[PDB]
Amino acid sequence: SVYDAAAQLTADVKKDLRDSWKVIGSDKKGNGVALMTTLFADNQETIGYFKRLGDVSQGMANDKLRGHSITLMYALQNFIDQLDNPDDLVCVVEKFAVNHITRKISAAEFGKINGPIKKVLASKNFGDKYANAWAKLVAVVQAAL
Amino acid sequence: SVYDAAAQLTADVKKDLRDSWKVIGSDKKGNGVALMTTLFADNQETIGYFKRLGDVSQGMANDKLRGHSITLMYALQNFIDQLDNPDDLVCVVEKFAVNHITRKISAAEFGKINGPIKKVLASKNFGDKYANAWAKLVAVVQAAL
Ligand code: HEM
Ligand code: HEM
Repeated sequence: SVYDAAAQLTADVKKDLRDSWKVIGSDKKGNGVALMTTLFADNQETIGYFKRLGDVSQGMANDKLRGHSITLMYALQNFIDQLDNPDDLVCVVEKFAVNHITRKISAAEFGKINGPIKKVLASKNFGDKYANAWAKLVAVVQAAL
Repeated sequence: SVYDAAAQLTADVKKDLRDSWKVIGSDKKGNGVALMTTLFADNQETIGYFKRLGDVSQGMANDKLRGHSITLMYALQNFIDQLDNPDDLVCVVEKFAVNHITRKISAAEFGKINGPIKKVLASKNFGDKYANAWAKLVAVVQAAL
């Protein structure tokens, strides 16, 4: 239930998400590409799903990957902005869930993004506390897959 | 090319885009739904394209339409944020162009959005000068369709 998952976003969790996003969201291009490259490096079995982006090993030099990465960061910006209203958070989460359902991405595979999130957060001096907060947001999307 | 279309957006145009977005973008849910509902009212022939959203006449109450509309506003937020770097604007515009090319939306059909944009801008007292500025940004997307 995406609704029960959304209920897990308590006051403390929402605060950690916002505080960490202020830093991470300030460089969408850089952190977005870092997130994607980390995903591909740590989970090579996921590269097949991104055939449309071409050679993802080119990282920032790949125009399609950069466009994709920047756009992905605005999906997260969207989620953060909807934290105040669960009804709105849910409808945007389901809209994005559809985009992945069509690509045949399961809740389990979507969850593979938690590893990269923790690593990027760590490189910015945000520990486990913050990685767990983000895992709860990711869990809302997983509930819709 | 798309680059030529973007590279042409002048300082005055970007200024008008940013000033109007400060207001329009401060209420993404309200203005996004208003944009979509206006498109369906003035161009009923486009309704068929949005069958995934269910009954679009339900407006705000339709969760799928609400989620689509809010998300649409973040694509625009993305564009506005990339105005000072044509290279980044181009790659995000091309990514979004693919989403519509797959739905068989032509450059001409995409331009139908200019009417609704003009009307919603007018509701917030932003005149022709501003509508012309947005038509120029829409033209950047049309260059990719
Ligand atoms: C923080 C989590 C994630 C976010 C916010 C996110 C966001 C996005 C966005 C905005 C798009 C573009 C949607 C479209 O235009 O159709 C997208 C595409 C895609 N995502 Fe994700 N995603 C996430 C995690 C994942 C994971 C972990 C996988 C797979 C292991 C995945 C697989 C895909 C694929 C295959 C595409 C299509 C790429 C293309 O061909 O353009 N995503 N994602
Ligand atoms: C300011 C102009 C516009 C913006 C920024 C915009 C934005 C978006 C976004 C972000 C999506 C979701 C992409 C995806 O998940 O695959 C979308 C989907 C779509 N757009 Fe647009 N769009 C615009 C104008 C139009 C116009 C004028 C038409 C048609 C006359 C159109 C037809 C569609 C269709 C059919 C979909 C698929 C909806 C669905 O089934 O989920 N768009 N648009």
